[PDB]
Amino acid sequence: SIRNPKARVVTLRVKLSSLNLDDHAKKKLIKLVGDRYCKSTDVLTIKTDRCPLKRQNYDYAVYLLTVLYHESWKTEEWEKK
Amino acid sequence: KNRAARVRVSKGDKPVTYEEAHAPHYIAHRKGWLSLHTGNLDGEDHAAERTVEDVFLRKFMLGTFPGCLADQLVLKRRANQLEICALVLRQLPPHKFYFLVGYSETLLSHFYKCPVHLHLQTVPSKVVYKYI
Amino acid sequence: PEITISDEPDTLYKRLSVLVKGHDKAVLDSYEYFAVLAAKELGISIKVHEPPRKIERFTLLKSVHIFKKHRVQYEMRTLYRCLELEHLTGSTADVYLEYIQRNLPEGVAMEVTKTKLEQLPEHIRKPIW
Amino acid sequence: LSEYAVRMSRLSARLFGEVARPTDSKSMKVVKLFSEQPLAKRKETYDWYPNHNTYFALMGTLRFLGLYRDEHQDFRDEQLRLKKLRGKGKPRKGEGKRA
Amino acid sequence: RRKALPPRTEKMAVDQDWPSVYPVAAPFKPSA
Amino acid sequence: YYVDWKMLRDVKRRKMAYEYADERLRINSLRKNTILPKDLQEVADEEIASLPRDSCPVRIRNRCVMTSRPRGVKRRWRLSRIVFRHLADHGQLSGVQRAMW
Amino acid sequence: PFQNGFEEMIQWTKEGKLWEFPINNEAGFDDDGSEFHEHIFLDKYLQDFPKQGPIRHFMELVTCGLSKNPYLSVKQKVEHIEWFRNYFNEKRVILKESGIQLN
RNA sequence: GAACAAUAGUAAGCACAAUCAUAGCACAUAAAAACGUUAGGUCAAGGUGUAGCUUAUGGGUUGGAAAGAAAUGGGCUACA
Ligand SMILES: [Mg+2]
Ligand SMILES: [Mg+2]
Ligand SMILES: [Mg+2]
Ligand SMILES: [Mg+2]
Ligand SMILES: [Mg+2]
Ligand SMILES: [Mg+2]
Ligand SMILES: [Mg+2]
Ligand SMILES: [Mg+2]
Ligand SMILES: [Mg+2]
Ligand SMILES: [Mg+2]
Ligand SMILES: [Mg+2]
Ligand SMILES: [Mg+2]
Ligand SMILES: [Mg+2]
Ligand SMILES: [Mg+2]
Repeated sequence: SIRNPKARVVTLRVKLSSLNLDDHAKKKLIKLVGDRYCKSTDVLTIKTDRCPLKRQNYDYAVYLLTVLYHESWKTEEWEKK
Repeated sequence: KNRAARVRVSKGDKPVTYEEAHAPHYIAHRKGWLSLHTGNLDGEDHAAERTVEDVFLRKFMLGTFPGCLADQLVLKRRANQLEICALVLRQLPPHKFYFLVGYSETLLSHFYKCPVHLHLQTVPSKVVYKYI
Repeated sequence: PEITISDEPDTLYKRLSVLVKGHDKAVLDSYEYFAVLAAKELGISIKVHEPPRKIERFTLLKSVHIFKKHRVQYEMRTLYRCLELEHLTGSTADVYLEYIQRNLPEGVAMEVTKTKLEQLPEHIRKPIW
Repeated sequence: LSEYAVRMSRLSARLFGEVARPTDSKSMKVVKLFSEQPLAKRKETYDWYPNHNTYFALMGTLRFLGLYRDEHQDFRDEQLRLKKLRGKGKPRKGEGKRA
Repeated sequence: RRKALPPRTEKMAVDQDWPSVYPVAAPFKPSA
Repeated sequence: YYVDWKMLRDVKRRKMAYEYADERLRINSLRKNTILPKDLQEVADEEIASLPRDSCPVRIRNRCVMTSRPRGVKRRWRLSRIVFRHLADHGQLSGVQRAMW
Repeated sequence: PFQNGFEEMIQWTKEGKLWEFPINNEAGFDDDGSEFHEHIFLDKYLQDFPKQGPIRHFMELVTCGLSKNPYLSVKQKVEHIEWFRNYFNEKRVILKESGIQLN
């Protein structure tokens, strides 16, 4: 068999300093993401496991990146609370 | 007194293969490993299968090639193909040898569903490491 | 031999990390030699190191029936070499690694990690929603 | 603990795709339960034994097709022959006891 | 009818290039 | 032939346990939940109690595959200590050496 | 006939007996041509269910479980859910009797 | 069947020793440790010689066992 389960896993390293973030957007994304953010090295990491195929995990990690950025810019009510 | 895989001292006349003359504590010191595969390394899977598999190929080669087997049979696994080396004594007329080469390779390949490669190295008489 | 060229902008690799697990230290030495000599000819700019050896021991009883004073212990050692290559193209990696893996000895395993370079995804670049 | 904290928590989890609404340590086992491969299904369990009938029967035929040679069953054989020869064999089923 | 043929090492050219002889992964035949 | 009768029995328990795996899983899910009503859980209780119990997971016993011995098996090789040692000491097991230190 | 060992390996590989190189362990397994949003996001199959009931608690749990599960195809994940629809729908009686009205 | 200012002993083999392992030495530990001895242990790891069983000493399903008057071996925790 050429099947190895361990292969699925995908990682994203992305430096926050390279990002187009607002002040508010950056801070909200930090609180949002939590541990996956390293506050010393500014390396946002995403590990993806959930899906049987590598390509899929790639797609989903990209999805997460996209989403986190889109959501970090959106201010809401409870934020003002 | 450890009886493990050992060959006792005779009246001193008993012929002994280099392998059968080197006792279990000697593995990896003088003696080598009779098989090779990935399965027992730290991060690895399916060791068991290659063990059952190996065992069955020991019995299989002992049975397909009667009385002509010289020393224990050397299995290697490389990237899904088996390389089975044998020291084989010369008894058979060569036709029969190639009959059994084709027979074995085909049969095994279709049994383990992976391509098998066979090698016979022929030897005039069992090599004698000690006594004699 | 047939080469084709497709217009698409082939993948970059910042770092290609290749780990070889093994039993015998010799085999991993000669294989290092082979890999470095392959890489030197393909202009690949590589480094190599030796990560700490693992030794897993465990214990069985020495007899069939009963002497539990008496045991045997067995070992398996797992030795490591890692080839760390820098600044590789997609095809470069595919070939070099193909040449590596094809020649992989029977006693050893190999664990590859690529770190791939991608600029930015499309929906994030500078739109905001 | 704050409400801002709570809403951020919800947001994060519903983003990453983990549990949505607050749930007991108990009930989480359901999540853990489908999130896994059930013990009986693991190839390391159901496929534990090699099919034995396969190896046994295959080498058996391969013996009579003349190819394989079983020294053990030959020893068995010869011995069984010499046991029937001296006058003790295996009784025809049903005959031995009542007689 | 017993067959003894001398090894290839006997016909081997002293300068003959090696990869000709041993192109791929091999068992180590002592004869060749 | 499997080597023992005990083996036949456990081969069959493996096949069973693979058969009903999802019935088990599904039913037990409700059963293990504090969110659902208790009423559901009692009936479901009777339901996993219903399905054949030779098909239950814990009724499975790892054995030595060659030798059938119920205890002494090392999980990785699915072998009894005696058989394992036997192999490892001809050197037929790869990468296993007698440990000194 | 085989002119060389390289010839040998070559024919094996065209044939499919040898492996492809360099190895990708997902070779030969296409996973139905599915994509990540056909695994992770399970809204599709929760459309028929009481939306405010504890049934949603439960099935959101099962959702999360099957969202995190690598060892299953889409067709099986689906089957689980449909088995729960069938199950809850088969007992209307017990739903009504527990102090909640369920659809 | 030896005496070394030597008096009938020579001898390859297997033991010990030597080397290996415990990541360099060294020592230490690990390992090793023949021939035999105890008819020592184990036909319940497995396999077998001799004997027995074959509508049963075989094969299945369902339950049921592992209670303490004590007596003692080894542990754990204490007695501050
Ligand atoms: Mg001892
Ligand atoms: Mg158990
Ligand atoms: Mg040393
Ligand atoms: Mg010492
Ligand atoms: Mg000792
Ligand atoms: Mg010594
Ligand atoms: Mg006695
Ligand atoms: Mg006694
Ligand atoms: Mg017996
Ligand atoms: Mg008998
Ligand atoms: Mg009975
Ligand atoms: Mg019972
Ligand atoms: Mg007392
Ligand atoms: Mg004490």
